[PDB]
Amino acid sequence: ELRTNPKFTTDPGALQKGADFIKAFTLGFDLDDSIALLRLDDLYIETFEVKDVKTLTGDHLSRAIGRIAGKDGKTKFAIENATRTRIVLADSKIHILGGFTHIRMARESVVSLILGSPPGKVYGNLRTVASRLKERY
RNA sequence: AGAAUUUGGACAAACUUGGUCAUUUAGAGGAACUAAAAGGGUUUCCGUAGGUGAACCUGCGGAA
Repeated sequence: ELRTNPKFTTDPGALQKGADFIKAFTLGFDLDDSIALLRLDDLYIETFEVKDVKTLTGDHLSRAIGRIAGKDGKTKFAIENATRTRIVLADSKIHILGGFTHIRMARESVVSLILGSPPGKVYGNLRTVASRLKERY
């Protein structure tokens, strides 16, 4: 429970930022990863399910979670580093933390992994988006 | 019962020898044909068995 103290609280948004902090820890993000929300003002969490992308069931759903994660989490590790985001893959529930354009690119990468795009095309696209994001022009 | 041994009649192994058939092979010539080679189950927890400072790790079964 969080409550605004009018005699002490001064920022009108503090309640929402504190609540958005608390949810990030709830969703599964590490604490130091959750502190970025309080510290920064342009970090957004993107949340969605595998079923939203495609109605997969049984082993088809399990393979989809595998394709997103990859062996030893390599594919998930690559997506977070290329897009400069933080991803929590809780079964079929995905939570992506980062900047707007950043999580927009991570979302496309995850969806392509769900829908079955070839691994090479995803990895190659991860190379390009990694560089293109950091460039001034 | 077998005889040693003898006369004569057939069966007949094996050997020498002149032929005639079939099969291999030796050199030496004659002549014909062909060939020839540089460059896809991660994260946080729960239960259990084992190890284990039951800290922690591994196997299995569950939840987000």
